[PDB]
Formats: sequence, C-alpha cells, structure tokens
Amino acid sequence: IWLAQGARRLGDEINAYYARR
Amino acid sequence: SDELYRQSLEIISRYLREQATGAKDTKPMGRSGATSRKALETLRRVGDGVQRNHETAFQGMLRKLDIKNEDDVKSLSRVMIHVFSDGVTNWGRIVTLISFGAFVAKHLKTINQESCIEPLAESITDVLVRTKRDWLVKQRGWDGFVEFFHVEDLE
Repeated sequence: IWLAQGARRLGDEINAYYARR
Repeated sequence: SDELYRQSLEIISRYLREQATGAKDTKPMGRSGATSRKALETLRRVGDGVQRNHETAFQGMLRKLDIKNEDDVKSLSRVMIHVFSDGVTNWGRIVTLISFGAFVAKHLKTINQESCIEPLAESITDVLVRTKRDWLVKQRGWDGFVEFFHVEDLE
C-alpha cells in the first residue's frame, strides 16, 4: 500500500492528459 | 440484478482476457451493448496507450508485488482500494487500474496462472463498483467513461 501514491499520481497524469483533449 | 456490476465485469474481464490471450472474444456484448461495446473499444485505445507509455512503472510495480497465485490477487485488491484514499476519483485513475490489471493478466498467463485472470478481473470490478458506485452513477457509468476519453477532432 506504500506504492499507492504512485498509482494515484500516474492516474492523475493520465486524467490531466485527456482533460485537455 | 446489479446491472452496473454485470456491465463493469463484462468490460473489464473482456479486456483482461483478450490482452492475456491475444484473441478478441467475437461474441457481441450483453444487452446495453452499445455502451459496453464503445467502452471496450475506448478501453483498448486508452489502456493500450497507458501500458505502452508507462511500461516501466507497471513493470516496477509488478516486480515488487510478486504476483504468483490467487492469494496475491487478493492482496492486490487492498492496494487498489488505496487508489482513491485521498478522496479523489477520476477516469484517469480508473483506467490506470484496469490497464495495470491487463498488464498483470498478461504476466499471469506467461507463468501458467491463467486461472487467476478471472479472479483478478472480479477484484478490480469489486473495488470500482462496490466502493465507488456512487461516483460511477454520477458520471452516467460507462457512458461517462466513453465520453471523457472521446478525443475531440475539431477542424
């Protein structure tokens, strides 16, 4: 679960990429 | 009678199955299939890109989690719940979770653990539908997913 934030940050990068699409 | 669970499991399991085996399931989707068909097509386009762009992150997480059997899949469910523990839910996080699911499913097939793919798909669906149902419904479910990842072509 210590790795959790990595998933959150990557997911937020992907969301941010498509949000401007 | 939980149509959202059924539809979510259909989309997620189909993607993990076709990623792991390399063969698409040529049966049509279940009823409500327009939405489900579009969602799986969207998931392919976005999920394939995520796995290619972020292979290093995915390989690192897989190597450290050491997923060997169905008990490790259950351990993964605990980690996946933490993807929303900061109070944020968005489609980017959701598709990242499903994309990593496909990445793990391909690994499970390579180590002769295909029997673990369906439990993996159910675990991902469980986290999404049983703990974020209300957010999904607010987005119009998989229709919201399709519309968010629709890239606008405006000439």
